[PDB]
Amino acid sequence: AVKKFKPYTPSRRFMTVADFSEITKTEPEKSLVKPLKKTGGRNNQGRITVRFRGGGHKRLYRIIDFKRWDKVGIPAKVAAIEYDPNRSARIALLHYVDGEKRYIIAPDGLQVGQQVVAGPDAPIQVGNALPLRFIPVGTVVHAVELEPKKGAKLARAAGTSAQIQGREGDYVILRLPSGELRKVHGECYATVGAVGNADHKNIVLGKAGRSRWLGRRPHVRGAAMNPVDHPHGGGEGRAPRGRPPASPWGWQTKGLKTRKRRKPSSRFIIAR
Amino acid sequence: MKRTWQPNRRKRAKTHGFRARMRTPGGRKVLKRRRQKGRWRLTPAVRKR
RNA sequence: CGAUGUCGGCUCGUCGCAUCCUGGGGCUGAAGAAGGUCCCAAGGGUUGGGCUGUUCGCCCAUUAAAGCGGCACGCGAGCUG
RNA sequence: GAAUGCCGGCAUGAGUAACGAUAAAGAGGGUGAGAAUCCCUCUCGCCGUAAGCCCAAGGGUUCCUACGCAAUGGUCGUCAGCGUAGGGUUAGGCGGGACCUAAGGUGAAGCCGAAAGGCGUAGCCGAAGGGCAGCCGGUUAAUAUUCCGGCCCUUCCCGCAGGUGCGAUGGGGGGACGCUCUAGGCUAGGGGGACCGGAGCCAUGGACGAGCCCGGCCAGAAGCGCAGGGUGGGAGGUAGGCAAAUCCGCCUCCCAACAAGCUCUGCGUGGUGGGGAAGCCCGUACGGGUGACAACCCCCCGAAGCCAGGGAGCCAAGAAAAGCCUCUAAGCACAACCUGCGGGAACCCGUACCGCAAACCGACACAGGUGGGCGGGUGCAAGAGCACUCAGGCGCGCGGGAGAACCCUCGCCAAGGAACUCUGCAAGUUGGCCCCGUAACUUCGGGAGAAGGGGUGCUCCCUGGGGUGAUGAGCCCCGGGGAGCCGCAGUGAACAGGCUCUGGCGACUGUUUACCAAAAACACAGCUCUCUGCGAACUCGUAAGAGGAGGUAUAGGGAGCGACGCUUGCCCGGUGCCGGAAGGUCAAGGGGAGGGGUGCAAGCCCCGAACCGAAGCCCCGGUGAACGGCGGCCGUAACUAUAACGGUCCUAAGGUAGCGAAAUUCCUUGUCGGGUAAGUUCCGACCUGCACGAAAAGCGUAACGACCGGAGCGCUGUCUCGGCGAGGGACCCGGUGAAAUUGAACUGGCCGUGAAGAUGCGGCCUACCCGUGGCAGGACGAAAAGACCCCGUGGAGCUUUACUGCAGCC
RNA sequence: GAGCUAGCCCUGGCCAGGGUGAAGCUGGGGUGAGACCCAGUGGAGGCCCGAACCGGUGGGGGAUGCAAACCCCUCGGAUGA
RNA sequence: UGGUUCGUGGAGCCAUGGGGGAAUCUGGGCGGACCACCGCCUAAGGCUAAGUACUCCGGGUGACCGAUAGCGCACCAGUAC
RNA sequence: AAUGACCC
RNA sequence: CGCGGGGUGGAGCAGCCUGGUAGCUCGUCGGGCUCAUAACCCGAAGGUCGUCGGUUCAAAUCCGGCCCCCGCAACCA
RNA sequence: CCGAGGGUAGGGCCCGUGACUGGGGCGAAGUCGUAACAAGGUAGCUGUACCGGAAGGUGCGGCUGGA
RNA sequence: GUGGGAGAGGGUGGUGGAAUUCCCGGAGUAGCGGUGAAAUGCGCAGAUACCGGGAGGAACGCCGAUGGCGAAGGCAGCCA
Ligand SMILES: NC[C@@H]1O[C@H](O[C@H]2[C@@H](O)[C@H](O[C@@H]3[C@@H](O)[C@H](N)C[C@H](N)[C@H]3O[C@H]3O[C@H](CO)[C@@H](O)[C@H](O)[C@H]3N)O[C@@H]2CO)[C@H](N)[C@@H](O)[C@@H]1O
Ligand SMILES: [Mg+2]
Ligand SMILES: [Mg+2]
Ligand SMILES: [Mg+2]
Ligand SMILES: [Mg+2]
Ligand SMILES: [Mg+2]
Ligand SMILES: [Mg+2]
Ligand SMILES: [Mg+2]
Ligand SMILES: [Mg+2]
Ligand SMILES: [Mg+2]
Ligand SMILES: [Mg+2]
Ligand SMILES: [Mg+2]
Ligand SMILES: [Mg+2]
Ligand SMILES: [Mg+2]
Ligand SMILES: [Mg+2]
Ligand SMILES: [Mg+2]
Ligand SMILES: [Mg+2]
Ligand SMILES: [Mg+2]
Ligand SMILES: [Mg+2]
Ligand SMILES: [Mg+2]
Ligand SMILES: [Mg+2]
Ligand SMILES: [Mg+2]
Ligand SMILES: [Mg+2]
Ligand SMILES: [Mg+2]
Ligand SMILES: [Mg+2]
Ligand SMILES: [Mg+2]
Ligand SMILES: [Mg+2]
Ligand SMILES: [Mg+2]
Ligand SMILES: [Mg+2]
Ligand SMILES: [Mg+2]
Ligand SMILES: [Mg+2]
Ligand SMILES: [Mg+2]
Ligand SMILES: [Mg+2]
Ligand SMILES: [Mg+2]
Ligand SMILES: [Mg+2]
Ligand SMILES: [Mg+2]
Ligand SMILES: [Mg+2]
Ligand SMILES: [Mg+2]
Ligand SMILES: [Mg+2]
Ligand SMILES: [Mg+2]
Ligand SMILES: [Mg+2]
Ligand SMILES: [Mg+2]
Ligand SMILES: [Mg+2]
Ligand SMILES: [Mg+2]
Ligand SMILES: [Mg+2]
Ligand SMILES: [Mg+2]
Ligand SMILES: [Mg+2]
Ligand SMILES: [Mg+2]
Ligand SMILES: [Mg+2]
Ligand SMILES: [Mg+2]
Ligand SMILES: [Mg+2]
Ligand SMILES: [Mg+2]
Ligand SMILES: [Mg+2]
Ligand SMILES: [Mg+2]
Ligand SMILES: [Mg+2]
Ligand SMILES: [Mg+2]
Ligand SMILES: [Mg+2]
Ligand SMILES: [Mg+2]
Ligand SMILES: [Mg+2]
Ligand SMILES: [Mg+2]
Ligand SMILES: [Mg+2]
Ligand SMILES: [Mg+2]
Ligand SMILES: [Mg+2]
Ligand SMILES: [Mg+2]
Ligand SMILES: [Mg+2]
Ligand SMILES: [Mg+2]
Ligand SMILES: [Mg+2]
Ligand SMILES: [Mg+2]
Ligand SMILES: [Mg+2]
Ligand SMILES: [Mg+2]
Ligand SMILES: [Mg+2]
Ligand SMILES: [Mg+2]
Ligand SMILES: [Mg+2]
Ligand SMILES: [Mg+2]
Ligand SMILES: [Mg+2]
Ligand SMILES: [Mg+2]
Ligand SMILES: [Mg+2]
Ligand SMILES: [Mg+2]
Ligand SMILES: [Mg+2]
Ligand SMILES: [Mg+2]
Ligand SMILES: [Mg+2]
Ligand SMILES: [Mg+2]
Ligand SMILES: [Mg+2]
Ligand SMILES: [Mg+2]
Ligand SMILES: [Mg+2]
Ligand SMILES: [Mg+2]
Ligand SMILES: [Mg+2]
Ligand SMILES: [Mg+2]
Ligand SMILES: [Mg+2]
Ligand SMILES: [Mg+2]
Ligand SMILES: [Mg+2]
Ligand SMILES: [Mg+2]
Ligand SMILES: [Mg+2]
Ligand SMILES: [Mg+2]
Ligand SMILES: [Mg+2]
Ligand SMILES: [Mg+2]
Ligand SMILES: [Mg+2]
Ligand SMILES: [Mg+2]
Ligand SMILES: [Mg+2]
Ligand SMILES: [Mg+2]
Ligand SMILES: [Mg+2]
Ligand SMILES: [Mg+2]
Ligand SMILES: [Mg+2]
Ligand SMILES: [Mg+2]
Ligand SMILES: [Mg+2]
Ligand SMILES: [Mg+2]
Ligand SMILES: [Mg+2]
Ligand SMILES: [Mg+2]
Ligand SMILES: [Mg+2]
Ligand SMILES: [Mg+2]
Ligand SMILES: [Mg+2]
Ligand SMILES: [Mg+2]
Ligand SMILES: [Mg+2]
Ligand SMILES: [Mg+2]
Ligand SMILES: [Mg+2]
Ligand SMILES: [Mg+2]
Ligand SMILES: [Mg+2]
Ligand SMILES: [Mg+2]
Ligand SMILES: [Mg+2]
Ligand SMILES: [Mg+2]
Ligand SMILES: [Mg+2]
Ligand SMILES: [Mg+2]
Ligand SMILES: [Mg+2]
Ligand SMILES: [Mg+2]
Ligand SMILES: [Mg+2]
Ligand SMILES: [Mg+2]
Ligand SMILES: [Mg+2]
Ligand SMILES: [Mg+2]
Ligand SMILES: [Mg+2]
Ligand SMILES: [Mg+2]
Ligand SMILES: [Mg+2]
Ligand SMILES: [Mg+2]
Ligand SMILES: [Mg+2]
Ligand SMILES: [Mg+2]
Ligand SMILES: [Mg+2]
Ligand SMILES: [Mg+2]
Ligand SMILES: [Mg+2]
Ligand SMILES: [Mg+2]
Ligand SMILES: [Mg+2]
Ligand SMILES: [Mg+2]
Ligand SMILES: [Mg+2]
Ligand SMILES: [Mg+2]
Ligand SMILES: [Mg+2]
Ligand SMILES: [Mg+2]
Repeated sequence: AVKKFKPYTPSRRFMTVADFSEITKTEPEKSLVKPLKKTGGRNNQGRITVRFRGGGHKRLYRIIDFKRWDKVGIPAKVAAIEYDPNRSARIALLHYVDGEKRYIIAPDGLQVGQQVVAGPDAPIQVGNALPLRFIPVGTVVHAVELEPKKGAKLARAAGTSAQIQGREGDYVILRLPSGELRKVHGECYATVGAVGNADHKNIVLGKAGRSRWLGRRPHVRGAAMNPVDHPHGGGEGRAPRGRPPASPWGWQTKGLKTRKRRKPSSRFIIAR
Repeated sequence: MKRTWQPNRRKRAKTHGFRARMRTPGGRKVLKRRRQKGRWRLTPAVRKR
């Protein structure tokens, strides 16, 4: 839906906030299962190695369930859907009959009170997790494992999915959010449905501060700098570059493919 | 204005203390040099309890 | 070049005369009045504004006239910038 | 004898500048060898959201007392933060440690690295965070939540007494959390009182009066009362909580739905204890006595604090561990644990004084810098603002006269009102509140405090709401109406927008050259390109490892552009990148036709042609929000002028839209029109654009701006054009007393001359010896071994299709 | 050597008093149901005025200074990047 | 690749990171590419006095200093600052 | 695979 | 003032560097197609190569001096 | 008290004029092309959109006022 | 009102085949495209033509009419 504001201030005239109506009466989270201390820090042991990180709201990590094959066969009741500061998506709090409480990343269409479960069994319904094999060709799916028993790694961003395209002996072909065509092992779990919160892309930050709230420090142009700092630094009053556009570290930034050629992963990929 | 000396007993101790110098080869040599020199004070005297 | 601060303005001046005005004079194609033009003469005078950093210049309203030039393109241990 | 030489000593400027905020002083009396400067008293002035008080940091003896003044103090010094000596810092409850965990550090296992060393789950360390039992008074010259008094607590250990399955570093629960706005009831704190207590006081015209003045509090266990916080009770089933569990979790039934009940805080009250003014008298540097058997009561205002884990809303989604409760395991159930009650035990370190400052950071008793808490009263709409002022603390460690110039800070001014100047720079005008009243334009929010106005004091009368109170008096908040008084003037002082029109740039709040640039630069939401399938790309590291990310294409890196509106044309020839299992070239290696050296030979050893050989390059393509680029010359219409039209050369393609003498226009003050009396600026146009142009974006845009340009009104010392007054210096007297500079000096003008600008040489002219206040023209005056310029086979930063390497990638 | 300065990490603190009045809620109105429109409440915002506090805009002083960045007047921000 | 006078040189010897990879006296290395002859040595384990270097320290001597010299310090100096 | 000066 | 590129029939361009021959397109002229004009078709004409000088057997071409034309440069002060 | 009017301040409507600029009407024999009327030599006309000296072309849908 | 009838009337969800294009494998050569005629273009780096597999979007042939439905604009594979 997206919340919109009137221009009672500049920067309030474009600003735009998510709709939280799917956030069920459960705004503060769940101890026990999560949260952990989350360790803010824009850099490695010592030095900054990703520029322009820092500031922005304190967070608690929700330790979510990315391998659903523990509770094969054990169903769970979806108890709530809550805000997760550390991902684009929303998260489902679910209660297993087992007693155990996990969070699943919350797919589009998930309703509270719903039944959900994981395993070879598993009715093909939104919320359920299955090894890729038993899932019908052509159904859209998410939180897909890359290699079996290694955890969900594909399609967890808000409003993303992959579609099952066909099969090939032990592998089923996937079409990933990027549009790539991937052979992913049959035995990999993946949960049916799309991610949801799909209006995430429609949000307009609206002002500088908002950027900072999310811990995004000001990014400065190479043009703004000096020859010591950047290939684009200097010279006089503005300058068009004077070389093929580059990163600060000298590599070209328009076109230069960067995936290493001889990756053994290659023989499992069929697209862009 | 604000000058450059902003005394702190803990800082002076953690920074220039006998135990800091002892911790690394760089520092151990400092004690060696100061000893051979005949320095009355190997490290700065940080006070208080 | 072990430093002579460099435009313009301002402030204060002072000097040259190849005189802008005033005083004296010759010639005039000088009727008179007003001019032209040369010579004598610097004692005093030589306005206020619009534009531009401007010097200069062009305008506006005047004036007896709105002189030219030197003084480290006079003058920053005097000011401005 | 010179090196702007090195070290030291003493000169010159010079009794000169200064003596560190313009808050301010005067006198009388003491002490003393010596008083503007020390003590005391009286008067005056200054601070008072401090210039007062309480903590933290830092400092470390500066605290208190006695004796002292050589030095230290910008003067003096009998004084001191100074010299000499002596004294002073008392804790189970305050803070820190025999408690916990944060970032981070360290680090067993483990990983890595020529060595040194780098990492690293556990653990350990790490605190203004969590945990934790003290309040009110009295005493010292100097310490007290520490000593003492009163009242109140907490831990251990040993006993008895009564309970129960007790029992872990292990399970769960809890601890436990954002921002903004907030209700109810309280406390802190403050105002009023005809009420209560009190020494006293009638002045100078009047008042012996609900007269003036002073004070009417503090703590306090149990128990109560008032607020408020926490929380459901049962019974079964159970596969989860990494062994167990009665615990938690999930499910299913019953009873509550409530704070009803348990509790747990806060506030009142409480046995009791403590304090208790002015004034008056004293002898202290200061405190003492009395006032007192002090009284210790009623209203009102009232928090930002408390009840606290209260409530509502919002998006950016808000530490951990221990203590604590509960569950059980090994064990043990003569142990053990819980509750009550006795007795006993309760260590280590800090405690002085300064602490917005003369004791901390600034070489100084330096006008600068320094985190937290309290910060009273009156008014002005409010307030921590402003004026005065409690408490308290100061008059800033040189003074006395004088009343020139000139300077600083300040006040006023005839007439004129920007004529000043690069510029209204500066300075004035404006100014709070209430009420009228407000345009273009606009993104419908705005522009707006538009502009422009009027009201503002005090008195008396009438009258409307609330709050606390019983529905009432009072006390306290907001209003309305009518008469009336005074002055030049009523936010009568102090605090408190000058306004408008129109361009440029940037959308906007923000950021920046600490110490000459706050901007039109940077950032910014948003737009596009491109890389990246996840052991991601990328960054750091030799590696291990880590960041990215406990993320996963709506995500992450790189690039440019930079809200938004309308748009962003053409060229892929060159360069870059992307795509091409053909082809050409292509190194080590494979291959050996063939040849060479030695041997009597077997042999041993050398070169070495075909041919098989990667990436890279060549070649074939694509690709512009990739690096980039986007022409010339002649002719032509029935007045001239001009050229819709045409020819021709060249390119990879020849600039579209929209702008345009512009932050861009050389010629140039282009040419018309506008503002002016007059306008190289400004605005509107024209287009001959030296040399605009579409994401190094193009043309626009409401709002925004300590940005930059032009205009007008208002107002003025900016000016014509100055004048006067004020205080701080300047000046004279007493005390203290520098500096750069300095070859030596007995240091005049003119015209000359001289290395070409002479006090010093020539000729003349002038001129008695020496100071004080002033002005700066000269001493090519001081200051800095010129910044600019060249020089040096001097040096650095930076760039690239300069050379040559290296990392990195292939 | 990060006790100055730049950034980030952990844990705390601070921001008087006034304005303006977004959403939402509630009531009324409109419709077949709506959209929407009026009140009232509510209290949003890199919103406004203004102390602390953080700055450093213009001018003047200071220039062997009080100060190797100071002082006066004036000005920007002040719930947020 | 390093070492040696040896910088790729006709480049051996000695050491070694990578690849291949023997022999036990009729076995192996060397005598400067290489081959023949003639010789010299016995690799792939280790220890081993003395002659040699140094002067914190003690002594001796000086065509060495004599307090701006001589050590930074003749003096309570790696102190004060 | 273009064009047909003016008025009548 | 400096630099380096340029003047060829009526128009626009080649031809030069490796000296001897001046060629392309348009236009002009004559004829044809058409009722006529243009388009189209067939034939033809047309160039002191800016001037001055000589180098050569011979100069559009090579070399000097001037003259117009175009483009660049004019910086540190 | 009110009050003609004068003054100051800001709006509303209307008239005139303005460098320059936009298209329009009209004016016997100037320029360029051929769009339409015959299947006008690409059926035309149409709304919209883009492009072009100019008529105009093209895309998309539509109409018979064409076969 | 009761009881019936035809229909491409509308909205939502799902689904079928023919064909075009692109990708992959096979087999296969010297030209294919295109027009008034050509050229641009694609193709010896393996094109066009043919077979097998896959991806994907769009529009529904025959039925079909000079037909039906709707207020017009307009409505056409099938299913609910
Ligand atoms: N004529 C009215 C409107 O304007 C235009 O028409 C105007 C012009 O286009 C037209 O110009 C024509 C030209 O088209 C035609 N081919 C040649 C003719 N000589 C010109 O003629 C014009 O100029 C001449 C002299 O100058 C005048 O005398 C004559 O009256 C006038 N019509 O002249 C008209 C002025 O009267 C539109 N084409 C027309 O269709 C439109 O309706
Ligand atoms: Mg690191
Ligand atoms: Mg480290
Ligand atoms: Mg940027
Ligand atoms: Mg820069
Ligand atoms: Mg670089
Ligand atoms: Mg430039
Ligand atoms: Mg360029
Ligand atoms: Mg550049
Ligand atoms: Mg010089
Ligand atoms: Mg000199
Ligand atoms: Mg000098
Ligand atoms: Mg004369
Ligand atoms: Mg005469
Ligand atoms: Mg004169
Ligand atoms: Mg001017
Ligand atoms: Mg003169
Ligand atoms: Mg001159
Ligand atoms: Mg001059
Ligand atoms: Mg001069
Ligand atoms: Mg200047
Ligand atoms: Mg000498
Ligand atoms: Mg000396
Ligand atoms: Mg003197
Ligand atoms: Mg003097
Ligand atoms: Mg003096
Ligand atoms: Mg003083
Ligand atoms: Mg006062
Ligand atoms: Mg002492
Ligand atoms: Mg003392
Ligand atoms: Mg004494
Ligand atoms: Mg003294
Ligand atoms: Mg003392
Ligand atoms: Mg500890
Ligand atoms: Mg370590
Ligand atoms: Mg610990
Ligand atoms: Mg604590
Ligand atoms: Mg304690
Ligand atoms: Mg004390
Ligand atoms: Mg006690
Ligand atoms: Mg138990
Ligand atoms: Mg626990
Ligand atoms: Mg009397
Ligand atoms: Mg009272
Ligand atoms: Mg268990
Ligand atoms: Mg009480
Ligand atoms: Mg008493
Ligand atoms: Mg709450
Ligand atoms: Mg622990
Ligand atoms: Mg102990
Ligand atoms: Mg103490
Ligand atoms: Mg104390
Ligand atoms: Mg303070
Ligand atoms: Mg001070
Ligand atoms: Mg000090
Ligand atoms: Mg002092
Ligand atoms: Mg402060
Ligand atoms: Mg207060
Ligand atoms: Mg008040
Ligand atoms: Mg006020
Ligand atoms: Mg004040
Ligand atoms: Mg005046
Ligand atoms: Mg006057
Ligand atoms: Mg006036
Ligand atoms: Mg003027
Ligand atoms: Mg003037
Ligand atoms: Mg101006
Ligand atoms: Mg001003
Ligand atoms: Mg302006
Ligand atoms: Mg503006
Ligand atoms: Mg800006
Ligand atoms: Mg700053
Ligand atoms: Mg600066
Ligand atoms: Mg600014
Ligand atoms: Mg500045
Ligand atoms: Mg944009
Ligand atoms: Mg990692
Ligand atoms: Mg992570
Ligand atoms: Mg990005
Ligand atoms: Mg930019
Ligand atoms: Mg473009
Ligand atoms: Mg190109
Ligand atoms: Mg290219
Ligand atoms: Mg190409
Ligand atoms: Mg390539
Ligand atoms: Mg080879
Ligand atoms: Mg070989
Ligand atoms: Mg190759
Ligand atoms: Mg122009
Ligand atoms: Mg003009
Ligand atoms: Mg004019
Ligand atoms: Mg203009
Ligand atoms: Mg230009
Ligand atoms: Mg530009
Ligand atoms: Mg561009
Ligand atoms: Mg821009
Ligand atoms: Mg700003
Ligand atoms: Mg600004
Ligand atoms: Mg004056
Ligand atoms: Mg005066
Ligand atoms: Mg005075
Ligand atoms: Mg004196
Ligand atoms: Mg003399
Ligand atoms: Mg001379
Ligand atoms: Mg002499
Ligand atoms: Mg002389
Ligand atoms: Mg004198
Ligand atoms: Mg002088
Ligand atoms: Mg002077
Ligand atoms: Mg001088
Ligand atoms: Mg020099
Ligand atoms: Mg050289
Ligand atoms: Mg720091
Ligand atoms: Mg509302
Ligand atoms: Mg604000
Ligand atoms: Mg403010
Ligand atoms: Mg405060
Ligand atoms: Mg100044
Ligand atoms: Mg301010
Ligand atoms: Mg070698
Ligand atoms: Mg070597
Ligand atoms: Mg060599
Ligand atoms: Mg080896
Ligand atoms: Mg060997
Ligand atoms: Mg060998
Ligand atoms: Mg040998
Ligand atoms: Mg030999
Ligand atoms: Mg040998
Ligand atoms: Mg051996
Ligand atoms: Mg001697
Ligand atoms: Mg010595
Ligand atoms: Mg001696
Ligand atoms: Mg010495
Ligand atoms: Mg024609
Ligand atoms: Mg006629
Ligand atoms: Mg002919
Ligand atoms: Mg220069
Ligand atoms: Mg008009
Ligand atoms: Mg036609
Ligand atoms: Mg047609
Ligand atoms: Mg047509
Ligand atoms: Mg059309
Ligand atoms: Mg077209
Ligand atoms: Mg194929």
